[PDB]
Amino acid sequence: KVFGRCELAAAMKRHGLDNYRGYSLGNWVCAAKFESNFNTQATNRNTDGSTDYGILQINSRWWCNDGRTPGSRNLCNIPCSALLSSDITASVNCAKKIVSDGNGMNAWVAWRNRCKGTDVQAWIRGCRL
Ligand SMILES: [Cl-]
Ligand SMILES: [Cl-]
Ligand code: NA
Ligand SMILES: [Rh+]
Repeated sequence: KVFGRCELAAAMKRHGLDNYRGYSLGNWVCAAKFESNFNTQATNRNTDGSTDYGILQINSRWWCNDGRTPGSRNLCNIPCSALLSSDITASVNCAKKIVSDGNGMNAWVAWRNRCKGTDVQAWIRGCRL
């Protein structure tokens, strides 16, 4: 599914990301735009053999099992395929574990490089929430 900006903002708010670990909703919408272009089916193969999956490009080296990332963990205890669903539940619940682990949203390189310290409020302008 390719979400609209306000559509994803509303779903992320429903699934409890607004101010989760102190990150306003706009941080999560900005991260999803630059990670996945709001496409739940986005995948990126890394040169290390891991793959990034879904709306928040969650990586198979640590967080999900894809059966093809040798030596990897599965800390969200999910198949990576669950992170590509139209239903953002699995992505959001894993994203909550990632952002809670110590480096906060810096775990998302696109958030660090493109969203962090910017006017992230802009991403929820015009949305019903
Ligand atoms: Cl893909
Ligand atoms: Cl694996
Ligand atoms: Na893995
Ligand atoms: Rh939902």
